[PDB]
Amino acid sequence: MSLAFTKTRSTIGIVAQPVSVEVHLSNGLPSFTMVGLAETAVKESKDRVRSAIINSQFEFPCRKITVNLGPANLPKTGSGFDLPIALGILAASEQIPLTNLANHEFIGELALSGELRGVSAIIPAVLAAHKDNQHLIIANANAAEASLTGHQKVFTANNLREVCDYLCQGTSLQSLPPKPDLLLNNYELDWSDIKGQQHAKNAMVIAACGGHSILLSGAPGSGKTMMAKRFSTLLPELSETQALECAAINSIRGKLPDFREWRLPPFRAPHHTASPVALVGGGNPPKPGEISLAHHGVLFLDELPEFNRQVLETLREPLESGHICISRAAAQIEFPAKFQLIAAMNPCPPDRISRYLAKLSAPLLDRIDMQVTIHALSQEELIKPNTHLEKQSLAIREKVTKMHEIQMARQDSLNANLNSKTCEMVCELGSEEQLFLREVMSKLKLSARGYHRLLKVSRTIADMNSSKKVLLNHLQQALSYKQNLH
Amino acid sequence: MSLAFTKTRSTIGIVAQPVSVEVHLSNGLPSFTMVGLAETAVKESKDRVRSAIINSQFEFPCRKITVNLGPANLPKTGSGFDLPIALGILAASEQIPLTNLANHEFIGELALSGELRGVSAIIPAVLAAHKDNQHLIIANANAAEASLTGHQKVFTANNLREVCDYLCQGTSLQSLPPKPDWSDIKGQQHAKNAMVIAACGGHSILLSGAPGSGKTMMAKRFSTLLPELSETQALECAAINSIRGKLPDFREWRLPPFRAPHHTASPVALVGGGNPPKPGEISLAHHGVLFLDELPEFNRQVLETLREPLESGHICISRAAAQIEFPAKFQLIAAMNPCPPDRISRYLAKLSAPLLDRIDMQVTIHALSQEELIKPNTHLEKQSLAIREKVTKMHEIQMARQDSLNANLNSKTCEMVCELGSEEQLFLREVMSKLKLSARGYHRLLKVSRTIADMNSSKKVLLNHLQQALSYKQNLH
Amino acid sequence: MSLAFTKTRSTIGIVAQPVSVEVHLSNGLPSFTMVGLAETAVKESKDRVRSAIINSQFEFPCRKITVNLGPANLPKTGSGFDLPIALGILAASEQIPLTNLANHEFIGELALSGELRGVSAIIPAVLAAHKDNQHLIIANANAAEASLTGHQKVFTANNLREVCDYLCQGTSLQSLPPKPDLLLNNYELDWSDIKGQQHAKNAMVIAACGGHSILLSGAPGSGKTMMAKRFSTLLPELSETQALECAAINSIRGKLPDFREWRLPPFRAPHHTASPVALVGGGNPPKPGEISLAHHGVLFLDELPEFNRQVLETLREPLESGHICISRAAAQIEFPAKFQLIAAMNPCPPDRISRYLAKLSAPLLDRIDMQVTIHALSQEELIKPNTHLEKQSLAIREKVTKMHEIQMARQDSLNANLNSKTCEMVCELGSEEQLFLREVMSKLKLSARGYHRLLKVSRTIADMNSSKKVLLNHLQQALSYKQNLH
Amino acid sequence: LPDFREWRLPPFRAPHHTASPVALVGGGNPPKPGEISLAHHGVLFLDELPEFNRQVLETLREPLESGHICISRAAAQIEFPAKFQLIAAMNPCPPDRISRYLAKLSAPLLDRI
Ligand SMILES: Nc1ncnc2c1ncn2[C@@H]1O[C@H](COP(=O)(O)OP(=O)(O)NP(=O)(O)O)[C@@H](O)[C@H]1O
Repeated sequence: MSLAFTKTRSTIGIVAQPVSVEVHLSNGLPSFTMVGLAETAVKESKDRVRSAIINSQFEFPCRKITVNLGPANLPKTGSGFDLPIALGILAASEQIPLTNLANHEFIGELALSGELRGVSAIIPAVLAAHKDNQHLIIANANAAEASLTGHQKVFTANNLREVCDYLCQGTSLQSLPPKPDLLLNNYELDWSDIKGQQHAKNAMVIAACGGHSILLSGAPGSGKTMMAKRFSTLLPELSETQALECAAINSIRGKLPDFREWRLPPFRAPHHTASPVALVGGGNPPKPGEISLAHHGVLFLDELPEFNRQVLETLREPLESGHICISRAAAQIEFPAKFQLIAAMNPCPPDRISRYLAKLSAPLLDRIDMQVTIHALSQEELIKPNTHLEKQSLAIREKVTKMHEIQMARQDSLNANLNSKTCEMVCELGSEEQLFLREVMSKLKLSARGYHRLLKVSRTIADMNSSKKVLLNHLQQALSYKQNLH
Repeated sequence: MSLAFTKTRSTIGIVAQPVSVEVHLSNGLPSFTMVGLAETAVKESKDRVRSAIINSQFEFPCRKITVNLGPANLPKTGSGFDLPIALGILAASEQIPLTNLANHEFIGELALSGELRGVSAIIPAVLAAHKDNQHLIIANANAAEASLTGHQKVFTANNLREVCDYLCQGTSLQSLPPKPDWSDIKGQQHAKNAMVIAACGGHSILLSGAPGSGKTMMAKRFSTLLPELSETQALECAAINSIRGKLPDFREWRLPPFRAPHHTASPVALVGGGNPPKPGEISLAHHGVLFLDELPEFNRQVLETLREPLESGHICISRAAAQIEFPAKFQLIAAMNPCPPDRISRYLAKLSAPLLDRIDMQVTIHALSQEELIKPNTHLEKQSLAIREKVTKMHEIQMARQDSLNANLNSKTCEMVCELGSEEQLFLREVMSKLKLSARGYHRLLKVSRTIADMNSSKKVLLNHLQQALSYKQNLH
Repeated sequence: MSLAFTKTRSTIGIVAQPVSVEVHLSNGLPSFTMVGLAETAVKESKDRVRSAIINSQFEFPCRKITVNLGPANLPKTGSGFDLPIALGILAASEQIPLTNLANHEFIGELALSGELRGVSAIIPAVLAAHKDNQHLIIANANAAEASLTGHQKVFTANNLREVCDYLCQGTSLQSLPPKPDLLLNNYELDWSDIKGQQHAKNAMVIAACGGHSILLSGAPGSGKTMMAKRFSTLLPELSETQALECAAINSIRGKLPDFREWRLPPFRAPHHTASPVALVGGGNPPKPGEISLAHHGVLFLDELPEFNRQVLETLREPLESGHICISRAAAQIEFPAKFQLIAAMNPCPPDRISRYLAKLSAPLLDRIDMQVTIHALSQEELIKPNTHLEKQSLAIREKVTKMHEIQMARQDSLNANLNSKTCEMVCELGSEEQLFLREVMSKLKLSARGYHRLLKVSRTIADMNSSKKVLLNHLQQALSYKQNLH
Repeated sequence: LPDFREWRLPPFRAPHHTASPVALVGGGNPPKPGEISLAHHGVLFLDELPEFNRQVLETLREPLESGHICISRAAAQIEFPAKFQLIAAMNPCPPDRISRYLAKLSAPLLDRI
């Protein structure tokens, strides 16, 4: 009397639902029955698994094989269930040490020969396996795709016999390949570049250290895009989970989604024309928009006012929710879309000014926390090279990490996501600072949101100098990052 | 003799219809036949049940097994029938004494090892079992979801052998494990003043004003003004939640739900549900608050359907051969924009049908002045609790007068309760001369006046109360 | 060992995905259990292969047979699997030396006499076999269709016994037909048919030069569809890299009589009623829509306002990327649709004008680059006959080839495919040009997208004028092709 | 059956203008009496008459005159009694737009009112 239990994943989409494979060997006539809403693609696993076991010089039981793909309420649309089933059968026949199986998760499609074949949609599987801290074994054909995850806890095999010998004799199998070291280091940006615009640089630094969204404004060719691409270097390095989640969102796009290196916080910048289906959602099938590839990264609304107002209105959903459900029909998918927003606008040179600025999305413009002006450096100043830049990016990055730790000490929310109650409770806002606020806002006719965003920015620059309490100088300097338009 | 009975439950919508699985062992060549309308997930239970019985060291009968899970006309879809069928087979073979399972219900799907596995959407079955005064044995994995009832007799087990020993020798199963703001809105004055009596009287309210001025903030705050849900109401809310497969919060099941649907307004997601039906956004707000953010942006059709449950408390939806109620009692809140001519005329023409006209109350929000915006939160004295006590006593007196709130008063009842003495009648005609309110406008004015009259703890309505009530009217312009 | 492999090709859409046929012999009771998603083979091929093997005097195995058709997640429908399965069975029974199959593909269906029959849709298999550098053996009847590819290493046997002899004895089996030649002669249509429409002709020619999308407007009967019908002859001749792709796309629908016009670009002009499924994508196993036939070619859409809005919404994806990636929610098919788009419309017949203009698709108009108003011919111009027979179409085609060759000697895209930044750095645009362009943009409310479109048209016309840089004269000339609607 | 006390009171029905032809009249695949049939021996109320679609109003003629509706599944024909009394409501709105608005009213249902 014996039975075996084996674990695998069904990749119905971004999520990887855990699935338990169970085999029981009755002493009845040698049938092979499958339960658990097995589709045709998997209900036909019988003969292929049988031949794979036979052709690997194992013994196929002459007994009533019963297979259960739990849970029974969800259909098994995947195809990689074959290797878990074969391993379960071999374990039930006591040809394998059952003790080792408890810690391992298996995915694999086997040809009739017993050699493995690579299934599709493996990135969500490895993400889920890592989050569950399970040793994952997959077909060698998917090692190239698995490599971009940067794991050290995933193993690949060429044939079922190799998996059996790793289980028994500990052959350790072929691990996934080396690091993608074939790249240009420092992302060719690092920091300490951009010779001019000192004020814009430290404004960007404080925005990065916090979580504030910042809108750039200036003349063409003076800045914007350069600072935007440089910003990605200041954000702290992604943990394993964030990198794997970015890989999962990239993977559903199909193919090898992009061999543009990895593990850095993604920068996305859709063109202002684009489309509502490409920026957000997936339309008829479940796909993530560019808003979602920016998850744990930066979304750059390059030339903001040319965007469609409806898309900008939609953008307000996940920026606060953290995900944007796509209620297409009869079902929906989450697709997390939390990102550090950055925007760029051109002031242009009468009625024309209002007629142009009327296209600005007021709800999104009000949500954007920071604004700074970019001056042109003129053709005369660009001739002189960088002249001893003395790269210092690591200090600023560690400052970012320490600042985020300081935020987490109070609450998980960064200063940009603070509500009014928590914001007011955090800034001690002494008597003199209160009088200063009343004076300056008597001077400047701000609204409620303008007042609260000012408080949040002031608190951020207060944390810039390790001050438990805000001071008048902090608010005075933070005041320079507001007063939209003219 | 070789016949057995076992009660269980099947879920279709909110109601957990009773199901009697019946096992008869014949004497012919062994076979496993199942009868009664069953989705293939149910007729696939043969192998799971056989393996579970075998691996639990019982004896699987070598006889004709006929399983009837009646009634025959009701289709069975749930995966939970594995445990009832296993217990029926064990009882029919007399391995388990029959008398022990008389007043019990079994729910759970079986893995091959005989371990019980958690099924989805269990809570309605728990409620039905409690109502029918039956013991309910469930898989251990469902203990977390069933924990939001505090009920006894809900003993849960990990594997089949535990249940077998419990029935045979009485070994105790595991009991179910025990259970684990209005502030700010600076200086808004009139808006919160109106919203307080709106909560008191269950009235629907429409807020007008510029966006980004506290409308959503106050709407979210409105949730804690309502009283805590009773035990039955909280249980029903947990039941409707359990259909969509989540109960991750705790500490909050007693508070009324709050939902803010998006203006995209996909019909099948906002209301009702396709396939085996699922609760919509409207039904998730049961006993709670439904906030129609940006009312004019909604399409006509969804709100036209929504008018019916607003007046009836339920939204009937049906497949070809079914009929589902899906209770949807909720409180309505909506928002609109005053606009800065023909453009404003078409804007107000584009409003969402005569659903706005039967909204009970309306209030115009004005932007905060700067000085109250300065005022630090040194005025943080609690205010939610006292207003909740007011509201609780208010529902108490309103229910004592009649079995409904002032919002749900029928035509004759409101005129019978709102006495409107000669002094008040002498006034109403002059404002019916300054204005041209419809019959329903007059009636909702009367309901609001009655609510305010209660607010002053008055047995009768007075002229001052009607004058105060008149301010919270005059929808649009 | 009772194991054999046999590679082959199957196609959905244009791509001919590789498929590995696997045959395993077992000692159990005689049966033919085919596995892998098969719609016709699973129930028809297992019968034909038996008779084909028997009647060719081979020994059919008196043993259990399991046949695995490659990737299990990919549904397969081509009938030509009979020959691969038969050869797999023969190799598994060691009546054929399995070592010789290492570098070959097989395609064809077997009659009961062992004779091969011509399979449908052979061309994509030939293309895939060549690019994979694989010897391809096909039915004799398919020689005429495969011949247009002209590739070596292709053999067309008559019967299974001939293939067995070639594998065992290496006899020269069959060379390909002797490469039918085109010797292109147009002999039809020609640009000379367009009497009197000087402006429309020059606009049409420079639109061909720049690959721009062009919209025709004006009174009916001015020659709208005639312009489109004659446009195709001005495009450059398709190379084999393009001609083979177009032939593969066309063969998917049915028949292929192109031969002499086989290298000319194709032209489609669907009527506005149509149906979305026939015009784009298709049911059944995926079939190509009316859009995909215009690949590498031209698509004409007269009566644009009368199209149902679904078509005009969906056309954005292929018009941008050259592919549609249509999906059935089970799989997605790329279905390339690289084309040049020509539109035609009547500019309105009161608020009826407002409704008529509102029914226009802005997302399609947004990248409609060229617009020209065509009047009805004048009477005195209509009096004159043709009076000359110079076939100027060839000269215009030569001009188009020259312009496209120079553009490809520049960056890898034509003016039409240039983005904003590439369009910026391509054109010199001295100070006088910039200031005059700013002045004209002040005089009429063109957007930045219209600004870039005008710059693209100006670059095209300047290149046509043999000018090294864009001048103010070229901007003045290009301005006439704008001001859509009154 | 909410019955035994109020059953003898003649039925009342008020279908919404959205509804569905298959549920308002007859029933798909397994036959089931439509919402028109429930008003039998009672009153059927049609608020906002013009907003109904043409096909349903065309089919309304058959039960009004014959007292019954026959639904055909092409395998057999099934009769559902539909003798009822009809009450309708409509309203004009602010020009010749009034003329085209009233033109939407179904001609052969209106003359049977
Ligand atoms: N009276 C007030 N007291 C305190 N904070 C307020 C008040 N009015 C507005 N706010 C602030 O305004 C923000 C929320 O405004 P609110 O308009 O309710 O949300 P919203 O998302 O902007 N609704 P919408 O305009 O549709 O986007 C929060 O930062 C609140 O702190």
